[PDB]
Amino acid sequence: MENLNMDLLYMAAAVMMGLAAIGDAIGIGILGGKFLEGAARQPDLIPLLRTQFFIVMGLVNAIPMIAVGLGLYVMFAVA
Repeated sequence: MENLNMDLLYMAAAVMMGLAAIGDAIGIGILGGKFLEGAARQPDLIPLLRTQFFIVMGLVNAIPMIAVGLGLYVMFAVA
């Protein structure tokens, strides 16, 4: 089992990664929300905090998506 067991082990890894990654990717995600009130200090940063946020939104989902994304592609590549 060169492509039967490895998958398992990997899973533990990838899976693990997704967690951590999610964490960070979240740190920002939640930040975007914790920024609203923050930027609230300046009414000249309403369309900004939002703009920067939105991006952070996708990028945040790009951290894991790209993380597990690659991992998968690889797995399906050699398995």
